[PDB]
Parts: sequence; structure tokens; C-alpha cells
Amino acid sequence: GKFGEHLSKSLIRQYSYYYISYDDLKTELEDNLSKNNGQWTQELETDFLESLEIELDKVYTFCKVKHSEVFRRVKEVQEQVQHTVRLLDSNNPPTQLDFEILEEELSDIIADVHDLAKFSRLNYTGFQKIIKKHDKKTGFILKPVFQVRLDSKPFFKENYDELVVKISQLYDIARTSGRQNFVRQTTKYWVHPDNITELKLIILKHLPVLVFNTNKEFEREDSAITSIYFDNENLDLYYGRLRKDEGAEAHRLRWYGGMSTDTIFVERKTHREDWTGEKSVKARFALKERHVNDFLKGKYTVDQVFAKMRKEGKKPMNEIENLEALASEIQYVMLKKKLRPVVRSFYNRTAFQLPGDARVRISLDTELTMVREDNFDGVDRTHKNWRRTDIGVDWPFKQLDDKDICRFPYAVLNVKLQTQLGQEPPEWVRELVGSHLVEPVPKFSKFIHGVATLLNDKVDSIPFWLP
Repeated sequence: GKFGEHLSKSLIRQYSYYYISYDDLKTELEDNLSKNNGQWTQELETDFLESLEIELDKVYTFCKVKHSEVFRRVKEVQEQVQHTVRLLDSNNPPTQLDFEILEEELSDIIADVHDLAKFSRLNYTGFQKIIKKHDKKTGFILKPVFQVRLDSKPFFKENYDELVVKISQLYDIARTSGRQNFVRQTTKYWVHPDNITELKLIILKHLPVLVFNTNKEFEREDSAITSIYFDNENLDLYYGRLRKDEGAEAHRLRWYGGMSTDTIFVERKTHREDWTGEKSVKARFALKERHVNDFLKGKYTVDQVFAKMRKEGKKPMNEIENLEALASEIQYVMLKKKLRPVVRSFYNRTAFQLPGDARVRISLDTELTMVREDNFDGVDRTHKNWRRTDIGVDWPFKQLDDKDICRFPYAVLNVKLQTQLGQEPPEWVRELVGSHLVEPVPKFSKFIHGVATLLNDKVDSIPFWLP
């Protein structure tokens, strides 16, 4: 058909080969009708049906290949959004640009599912139109044959309705979490174990409990957060953070969940002093567990870290080199100052925050423990690895010796305020910070507490909160 081939040419030109060869099948009918003097035979029917089978196999395999591609792209961004949601509770939450990149990637997948739906509906129409022309130009009827064979087992699978619901769930996270001059106030508090459940019930009535996966049953390992703090034999980074010196750095390797966690966050906290007050510049980057050991040693270069990140090409040119300069800075401080694992900080965090609202952000750290990771006493705990393998997320870790583990008797409540200039925060948080339930501890640190308790013999200067 002329109208059938005219609408066919308005296809996705990027995949023109995998579409139905309508013009080739149209000429095959007319050229075979030119010979044998306008008469079609059973031998001529087998040759045409064999050509349709080559076309069907070509369209079905392409639909099967592109089905696996979109399902893999969603599975990858589902892991990416679960990482960013887990990062909203930390001292450095993801910026508005980080959610814009996830939105751009989700919209790119929406276009891929759209193109795949357009490919299937045009090829189905193409097969129905070539059979309509076959039954018109030739006496043999194929209309009941191909309308039954294509209605059952179609080009576009039924599995996409499940995918549409999941795509919408991840897109809503990027929409809700997204959206000038305001004062920032971060305060830490000690909570008694009797007050933990009482405090959780008060905050959930104003700020909801932040859940990462949602489409999965509640697990014990989900709320767990483990950070491996790095320092040298002289403990130079500890004294710098304790004395609050200019440019004092704090290096840690953090992972969310159990021991099966793939992504390891190389986190750095830098103390900066100015006329406005005290400012803590926090910066980090993602790294696979198999590449961590060689990165700290120097064997795994910065260009090898962002090798898969550069070939993707969906991040800004200025942001890629910012993460590259940050990775080279940490790798240099790791080798120059000769840093190694010193203290491990384990705790189950319950995050409380409204999506797209930074005004009041509260988190409760329960089951807080300090674990020895050093070799200063002549005991190889790490066995030349970035973390201890004898302990994981299995709290209270009863297998460890009393001198290696420090079970904190309280729960740490982190209240982060971001109130606008010339405005007062809500009355409920103002009443909670000054209540009997919490004990205000200014500038408390899990790293400083762990080093000063577990390595008290090696340290000369200790914080005000000890013992």
C-alpha cells in the first residue's frame, strides 16, 4: 500500500533495519505476480511465508533485546536512587543538581520505553497491512492466520505495566525531594535507652521516617550504617579534629546496609575557620569494594576510578574534574601522612524529614559501637584490608574482646536546622531540644570518642565529655 508505506517511512531512523521490510515484501508479491501470468501457486506461497518468518524473527529478537536493556537501566537507577535517599540523613545531603541528573536519566528511560511502544505498534500495523495487500493482490487468504498469531504473544510484552509503576515511583522521589539566604545550625544530643521509643513517637508526628527501598519487607541490616575512620601511628588527624585546626581533615569509608553492599563512599570532612564562624566543608565520591584496597595503596589510579563514569558522558564537565581533584587529594593525604584503618563506628540510624524540606532534619543513632581497626598494640585486626572481616553488621559483636569494642550507653540525636533570616523554627523542635529526654553535647564526634576511649594509652589530649 502507498498510504501504508508513506506512514511507515515516519519510523525511528536509528533502528530502520530492524523494522518490517514492507517495500521488499510488496515488490516480492508484484515481481512473482509479473511472472506465471498473474497466477499465485502453493510453491510461491511457501517462499512468501518463509520471508515473513525471517521478518518476524528479526522484529521479535530486537523487541526481546531492547526489553532486557530498559529493565537493566531501571534496575541500575533503582540502586542509584536508594543510595541518594540513604545520603539525605548524612551531614552532606545530595544537592538539587544530583536529583536533576536522576530526573534527566529517568526521562531518557521514559523516551526508550516510548520508542519501544512506537516500534511494536508500527510493525504490528505493517504486518496487518502487507497481509491485507496479500489477500487483495493474491487469491490466497492469510488474514485469520496472522491476526491470531500476533494478538497472542505480541511484540510489546505485558511486563511494561509493572515497569511503568516502578518508573513513576523513582520519578516521584526526584520530584518530591527537589525544591536562597538562611542560617544553618547543627546540634548533637545524648538520649537515654529508656527515652529512644518515646522520642521516635514524638518526631514521627511532625517529620516522617525516611524509607529507601519501600517495595521490600523491613530488614535489620537496612537501618545500619558503618564508617571506617582513617589515621596514622602518631594519630595526627585525631588531634587536628579535637583542637579544631585550620584545614583539619577527617577521612572515612562508609557503607549502607549489610556486608553484601557494593558501593563504598570515600567521605572527607574539612574544618574551615573565618569571621562568620565555624564551617565544616564535607565532600565525597562512590567506589567499588574490589577497587578500595588498591586505591588507598595508589595501585588503582584516579583515571581508573572514573574510567566507566567518563565513557557514560551524562555528568557536567566541571563536576567530573571536581570529583577527580577530590579523589587525587584523598589518595595523596592517604600516602603522604601514611594513614591506615584506626576506628570503626557502627549504628542503626532512623531518619526523620519531609521531602523537599531542609528547615528541620532530625536523625536518631541507636546501638552505637566503637570497634578497633588499628595494629598499634601488635595485633593485625584488618589482616591488610580496608576493614575487619571477623565482624560485620551482627551487633553487639560478642566475639570481639572487651579492649577492642566500646558499646556506647546512649543514643545520638542529630538535629540539623536551616531556618530563613528573620524567622523562628517550629515550636515542637524548640520544646524538644530543651526537654528532659535529650542531653546537649556541643561538637560531639563518634571518631574523637572512639580513638580517645579504645586508644586512651596512645592519646595525651582527650575531649570534655570523657568519661
